[PDB]
Amino acid sequence: ENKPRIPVVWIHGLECTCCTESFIRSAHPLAKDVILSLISLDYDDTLMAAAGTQAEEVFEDIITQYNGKYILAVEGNPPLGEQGMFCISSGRPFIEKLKRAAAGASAIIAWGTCASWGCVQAARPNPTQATPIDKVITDKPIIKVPGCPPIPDVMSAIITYMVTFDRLPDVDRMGRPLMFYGQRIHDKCYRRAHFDAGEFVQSWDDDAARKGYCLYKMGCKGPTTYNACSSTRWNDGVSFPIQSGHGCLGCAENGFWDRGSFYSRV
Amino acid sequence: KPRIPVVWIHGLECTCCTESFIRSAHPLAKDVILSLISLDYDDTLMAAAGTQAEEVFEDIITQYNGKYILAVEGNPPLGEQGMFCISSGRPFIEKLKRAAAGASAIIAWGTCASWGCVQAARPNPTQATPIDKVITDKPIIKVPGCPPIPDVMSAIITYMVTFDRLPDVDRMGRPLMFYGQRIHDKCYRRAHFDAGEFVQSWDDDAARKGYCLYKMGCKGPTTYNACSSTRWNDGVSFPIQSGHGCLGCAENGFWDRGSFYSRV
Amino acid sequence: STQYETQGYTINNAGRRLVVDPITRIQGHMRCEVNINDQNVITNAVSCGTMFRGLEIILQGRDPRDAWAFVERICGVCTGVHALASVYAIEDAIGIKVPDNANIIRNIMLATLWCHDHLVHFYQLAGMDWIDVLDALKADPRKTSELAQSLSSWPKSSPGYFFDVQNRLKKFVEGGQLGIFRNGYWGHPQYKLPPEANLMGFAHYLEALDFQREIVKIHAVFGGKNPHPNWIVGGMPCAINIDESGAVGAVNMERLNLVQSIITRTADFINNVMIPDALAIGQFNKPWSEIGTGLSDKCVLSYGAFPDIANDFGEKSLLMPGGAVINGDFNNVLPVDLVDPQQVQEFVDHAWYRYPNDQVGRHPFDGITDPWYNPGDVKGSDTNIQQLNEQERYSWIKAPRWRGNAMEVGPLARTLIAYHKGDAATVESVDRMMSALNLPLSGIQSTLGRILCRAHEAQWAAGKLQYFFDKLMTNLKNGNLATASTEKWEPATWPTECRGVGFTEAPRGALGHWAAIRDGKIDLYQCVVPTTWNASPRDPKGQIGAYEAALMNTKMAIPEQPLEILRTLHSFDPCLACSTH
Amino acid sequence: STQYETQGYTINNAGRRLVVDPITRIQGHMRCEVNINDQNVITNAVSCGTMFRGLEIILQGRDPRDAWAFVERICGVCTGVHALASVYAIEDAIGIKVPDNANIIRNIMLATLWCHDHLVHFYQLAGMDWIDVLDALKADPRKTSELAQSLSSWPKSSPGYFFDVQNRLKKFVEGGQLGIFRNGYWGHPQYKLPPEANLMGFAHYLEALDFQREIVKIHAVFGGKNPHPNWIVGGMPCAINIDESGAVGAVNMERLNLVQSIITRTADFINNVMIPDALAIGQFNKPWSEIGTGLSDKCVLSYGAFPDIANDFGEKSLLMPGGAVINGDFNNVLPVDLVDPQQVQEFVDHAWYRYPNDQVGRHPFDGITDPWYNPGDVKGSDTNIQQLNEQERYSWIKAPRWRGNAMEVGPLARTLIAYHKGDAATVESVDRMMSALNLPLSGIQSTLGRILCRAHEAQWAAGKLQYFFDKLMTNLKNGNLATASTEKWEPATWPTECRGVGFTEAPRGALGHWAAIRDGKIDLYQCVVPTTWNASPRDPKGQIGAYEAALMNTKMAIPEQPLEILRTLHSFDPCLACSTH
Ligand code: SF4
Ligand code: SF4
Ligand code: SF3
Ligand code: SF3
Ligand code: F3S
Ligand code: F3S
Ligand SMILES: [Cl-]
Ligand SMILES: [Cl-]
Ligand SMILES: [Li+]
Ligand SMILES: [Li+]
Ligand SMILES: [Mg+2]
Ligand SMILES: [Mg+2]
Repeated sequence: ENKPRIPVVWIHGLECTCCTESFIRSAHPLAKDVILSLISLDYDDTLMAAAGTQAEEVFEDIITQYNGKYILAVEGNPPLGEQGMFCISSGRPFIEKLKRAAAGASAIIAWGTCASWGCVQAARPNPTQATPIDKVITDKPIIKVPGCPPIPDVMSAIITYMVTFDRLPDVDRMGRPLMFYGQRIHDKCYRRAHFDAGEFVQSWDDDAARKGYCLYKMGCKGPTTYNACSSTRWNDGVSFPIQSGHGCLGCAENGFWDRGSFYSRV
Repeated sequence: KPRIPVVWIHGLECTCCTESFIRSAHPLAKDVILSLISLDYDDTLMAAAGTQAEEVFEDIITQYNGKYILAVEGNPPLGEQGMFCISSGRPFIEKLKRAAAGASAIIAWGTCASWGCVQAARPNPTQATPIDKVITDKPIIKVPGCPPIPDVMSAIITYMVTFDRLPDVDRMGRPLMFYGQRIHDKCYRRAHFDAGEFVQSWDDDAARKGYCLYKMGCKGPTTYNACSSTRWNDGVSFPIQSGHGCLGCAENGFWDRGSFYSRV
Repeated sequence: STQYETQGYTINNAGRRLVVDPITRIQGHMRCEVNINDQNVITNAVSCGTMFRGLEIILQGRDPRDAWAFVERICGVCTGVHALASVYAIEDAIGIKVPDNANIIRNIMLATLWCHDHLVHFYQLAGMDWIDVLDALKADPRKTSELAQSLSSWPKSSPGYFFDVQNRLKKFVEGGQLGIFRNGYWGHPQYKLPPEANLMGFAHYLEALDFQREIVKIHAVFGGKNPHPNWIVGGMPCAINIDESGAVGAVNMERLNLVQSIITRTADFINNVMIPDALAIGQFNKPWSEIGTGLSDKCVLSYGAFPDIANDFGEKSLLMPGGAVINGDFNNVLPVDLVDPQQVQEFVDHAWYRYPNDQVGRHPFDGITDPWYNPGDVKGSDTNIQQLNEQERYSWIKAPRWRGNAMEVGPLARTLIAYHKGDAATVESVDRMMSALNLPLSGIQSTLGRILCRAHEAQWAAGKLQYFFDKLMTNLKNGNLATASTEKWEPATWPTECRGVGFTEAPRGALGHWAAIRDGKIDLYQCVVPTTWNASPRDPKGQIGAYEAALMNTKMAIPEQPLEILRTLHSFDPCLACSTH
Repeated sequence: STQYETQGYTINNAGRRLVVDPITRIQGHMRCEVNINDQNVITNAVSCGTMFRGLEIILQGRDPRDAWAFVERICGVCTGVHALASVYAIEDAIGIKVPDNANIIRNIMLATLWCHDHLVHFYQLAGMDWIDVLDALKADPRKTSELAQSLSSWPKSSPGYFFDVQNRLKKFVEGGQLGIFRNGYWGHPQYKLPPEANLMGFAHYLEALDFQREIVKIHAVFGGKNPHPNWIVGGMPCAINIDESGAVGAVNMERLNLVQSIITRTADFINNVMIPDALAIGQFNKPWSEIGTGLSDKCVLSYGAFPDIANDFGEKSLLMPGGAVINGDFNNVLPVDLVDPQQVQEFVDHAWYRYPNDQVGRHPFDGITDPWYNPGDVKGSDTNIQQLNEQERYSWIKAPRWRGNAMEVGPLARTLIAYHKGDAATVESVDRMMSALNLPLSGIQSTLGRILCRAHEAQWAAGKLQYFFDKLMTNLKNGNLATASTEKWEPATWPTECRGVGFTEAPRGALGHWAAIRDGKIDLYQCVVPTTWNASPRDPKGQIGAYEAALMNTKMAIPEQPLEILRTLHSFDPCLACSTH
């Protein structure tokens, strides 16, 4: 029996593509297997063969035929400045494409800090008036998957959960999946022994740094940041920011760019 | 470019240390054997048996006298004239002493070779004895754990080959690189320990959130190893990450330091 | 010299005596001696376990909750199986029922071990008995590619790949540091593969050495580490959390995704590398379908394994069937009862132990492990043995028997039991394999058959991994997350005196642990392990065990180069630390 | 409507106007328009960046030490390159010298990125322009295996493998959800691969999709994560400890072993999969050695990259050479100076920005980023662009020029510069490549050549990874562990007013960041990025940029199905978020 897969439409606003790139790093399931076997990735400007009018035809055909049945994945965000024309798709403001795609979606995944909160383009002074998706689309379920970008295997785990269990992840008060965003970095950080002992890196490459001491005094934002980096880790479990000697920037949290210097203590 | 000769012998042991070695992710054990060392004797892998294997052992330790590394897995029993472990019809301890006499240095793999491990737990029926109590005139690097972490074993080998020296050790002969800190000094559940957030019974709500395993008997606070940092099996897990407290398996005498489920 | 008859054999210790000590490419320490006649045919065989540690003694006085961790260290090759048997035994004694997901996860642990242990055996332990590694240097890489591609869809088959492997080997040997290949049996007339098959097989040896490390990542997820994962009495410690806060501290969707990725890769490797290599060994070594039969046409034993109904160890639950055949009576498979004192018994009249009466067997609940090194009238010295005296005590391995019968255990035994009980999957797999080789069913009762059955079982277990994983996921979809029963964790909740049996099928055969608990502590802990059965010494009737029987009647081409002895012994995957514990 | 001449082209906007919006299989947002004549030949081409975020504005007032993290988010595809340019710029302004190991690690980070970004471009972005995925369904798997084995030693070439890949695609297509393949250009007459080459290439697309994830593990070790690793002003934060207590908390022997394992695998994949596929695309598409030349036979630019002597950005240090060629004068490579106000300048007369005088160019230290969306009459409205007005402002991309010349940057530009400077490795690699294809050297100056050079560079970078890793190990063996300089970490140690330039060669070409610091804060931060050069709009003289020039004079078989436009644009690896920042 050839059995259909859930339709997924992935659109891009203002963004750097870190979230797409993170997705394709998935170790398990491989992104290849996600696309071939788990979902039907029916629109994606980064990967699709069709361009221009051919891509417009794909977009129209899928959202029409599968109206009410597709998941909309959004990377990046819409700018409100210059009548929306800081991000132009098919000659018109990206926001129009966002709204059209959202209207037919059963649910929306806001990938990354961009779609969730605003990310770097929304940092002071927000020249384009970049705005997160939930301030524009207000009548749809939106699952926020923040981080700059989110962890690859968290992205693929969320997708597999939604397909396998046929439901949206349970979320916190801000719409983040509890499974990966319920605890802080600092609640699962392997340098906590050092924190609790007052054993800190004081300058880069000092003796403390060479023993893996706590990065609090170097500005680590782990104490205020919810994500899975200290437990699931990155890139098939190889590392995470703190393990490789840099404090957490706070990249999964709303407004992290403007919450002081990265090297100022929490 | 000849590779350094290595002779790997087995006393009383379960082969967990050999098995750990072959789990190495980087370098692959295949690449260690083909390109980094010359694994010249090893009962678990070698083609030759019986008299052919004895010929290989004799040839290697003679030709490379003073130049080969001896790896020891397991330990010698002193009971029954040593005939609780017999090799070529003779006590294993004779093979150990002969191999040790020609070695430039000795690696005591695992808790067996380092300390005694399970066979030496009370009441030690065979009088199993760690190798540093038998061989007293050679450098011995202890690499404890039951077994040690695969990529720790291969990292120590690569260090010795690349840097052409023995790793610096603590006063017990363990490589500082991997054994200088405790499990509990790098444990990702320390936030919970500090907060008094503990698993109280298996699979309770605390367990389902990854709380600290201290009250379940974790011996991480007294155990030196790299499990909480390097992790096991290409970094996939370690005991505590998968919900069981550390047993203390890298420490001398850990079998007899009370129940695994008694608090440290 | 003397001669006697047992089990259809004439055991005759006249003639030249051959000794193989150490036996390599096994776990632990073994010595084998044989006598051969003027036809260079074995007329006597002597299996000797040359190590002992005494776990049964060490476990006395321990907390039953701790026992699994101690007995897991019986063996790091069959790592996990003794922990499983132990938790089973303690749960049976106390009266604990584990949740379904714990049982499923334990079955995953077991099936993972079968896949790993059988794969590594085939390549790293037995492979060099069949593949002439040095002969691979003579192969044509393009003909090697053609051969490989005729046998399998496996991708890794280019001429350039085989040339690269061959060049790696040429470079390895050209400095004269032959390593594990030094002083091998290369060129022995019993090596029958053409050069291209030797090069294909050697490439696969290397692929298996690399790939095996991946399989055990399943053990790392659920059990923390491999070797020697962790377990608990009451289930497993790997609490699950899929959709709630703190799932980062538990077995979550990402962890389960990792497990699924390993399962698929494991099945792929076994089905497309190991299985065609096993059949190819069969195709080029058909005479070995008539060598090494031993007890496998007389007496075979399985306890059964992989309970699919949690806490139900009966026939309707066990996915790997149990039963016994004796006297070649394969039309009447007999049920096994591990509590019946007349069924499993161990003898020590030919082993280095004391009993009050060494002319009788003791069931493990009455077991005694009182070591006594007494080799009697050896050739040589008691500290430099030239010949063991097989008329006296000659091993650290006890002699188990089932109703007084000497039995073979392991993959061939299990396959025969399951076949004759009518297990459809087993019947189909066996029938297809033997049809492919144009061999009768009886060809499986042999050294070659042991290897074919092991390959069949690796494929079976890789399929079962997916089945078990799917069952776990079904439970999670239904909101059934439990992994531990803790009502009886505390010793105050236990019977003051109780006893139990834990049993399973380890990769090498039928495993049992018999435990007695009194006043919160282990009073008795007796193990009977598969290699204890197979490597057994004789009993008071002179009956021989599976290894001795399988060696009987074997032709040797070159007595000084004991390749035929190695082939047959390695076909059982001997685990000597297991056998003696 | 109008016609004018520039750079040897006749720019004529008569005839049918074609719009391609969105351009897919690029990063970010682009619109392209062309005019074609009655022979379906492009006589006008218009490159428009359709996004802007304003990082140069956002960076004002930030701590210079934080800048790298912000600007790294210019792009997640060329992830890391902007962080590198930023720490270089801030160190140049302040006067900071980093330790050797920090420089070596930064070179490893850059070489890793080159390998990754080039490999993914070849398969995931450009591949479907050349490989007809649907035509792979017609292939004979045996002929596919034969083809693959004729081209490479890569192991994964069995007929069964190609059949398995083909069958999976067949069932995917039968299911009717074509996904990323829906509504593509399959069957276009410019697809020239035979079916077997399409199947080989599709198999490799999937292998590259899988393998690319591994490459970035090197970024994870040294930089914590990928995408978007971490860096510091003063070196790198990944402190090293090989042989002391606490090495578990640092870059230790195990971590370095992981890195080495990735390097070897990366080189193997690129050398044995990507390189032979690039040469096969060349063999079957030789006419594309004469299409899409653009500026590549006239004006090319490199800044240079990979300083091998720490803190020395001169010609004797940089392993990737810098230089400029103009007027087709390849015999005289000219020196580049990024501080000289007469060299790099940006124009905005055709872009959506305000300058005090839009008829002149501004060097980045005098740069201004004052956005002004002003499209004029676009035959629709400000929010409905039907036809860009290329006579006025038509892009979010500024127009960089070098001494007023329009330049191409990127792999082909660098290869030409290095070749003509006499770099022996480049001369040998290029001559041997063009020989294999039986093409003149001039055939490299083309769309096909851009793709060939990219593959060459991936091979180069994989070799350099090993070189740099060995250099790091040499230092560690000598006890030289330092990874950061912190003398001038604190703002009180900085000049009150200072400025600097950070430059490198990103995968797509010449990258510069120009930064001015005042009173401890960023006063100005101007970026000129490779796709800013290549995708540039026109200047006051009407000179066209690299994309527009490359598209000029191109024949289209089917105007409505713009494969030829896609082929040429994709050959530059457009990064539109980079271009606009
Ligand atoms: S390094 Fe950061 S997250 Fe970890 S313990 Fe220190 S402050 Fe907390
Ligand atoms: S789980 Fe063990 S090692 Fe970790 S914090 Fe708790 S007591 Fe320490
Ligand atoms: Fe992840 S597209 Fe990259 S900038 Fe921060 S999430 Fe956005
Ligand atoms: Fe590791 S052979 Fe296994 S028992 Fe504890 S180390 Fe020994
Ligand atoms: S910077 Fe981001 S990637 Fe994780 S460790 Fe901190 S949330
Ligand atoms: S039991 Fe052993 S494996 Fe590590 S976590 Fe504890 S030292
Ligand atoms: Cl934000
Ligand atoms: Cl010990
Ligand atoms: Li400098
Ligand atoms: Li169409
Ligand atoms: Mg026993
Ligand atoms: Mg700029």
